[PDB]
Amino acid sequence: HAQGTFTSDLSKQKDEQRAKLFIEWLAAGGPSSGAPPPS
Ligand SMILES: *C(=O)CC[C@H](NC(=O)CC[C@H](NC(=O)CCCCCCCCCCCCCCC)C(=O)O)C(=O)O
Repeated sequence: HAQGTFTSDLSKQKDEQRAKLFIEWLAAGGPSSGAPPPS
């Protein structure tokens, strides 16, 4: 539905930011960094 397009895009926008924070956390060390992951 119209929502299907938007909710999926809006989550893609957010999911992307969430994933990018996870990548920046992996770059920081991942479990090695010491900081919990963005979760
Ligand atoms: C971005 O585009 C918008 C996305 C947004 N969706 C969410 O925020 C979904 C979050 C939701 N989690 C929570 O809201 C946190 C609370 C979860 C509570 C779970 C309760 C489970 C048991 C309930 C039993 C009820 C029994 C009957 C009572 C009469 C999630 O993870 O989905 C949006 O706006 O859609």
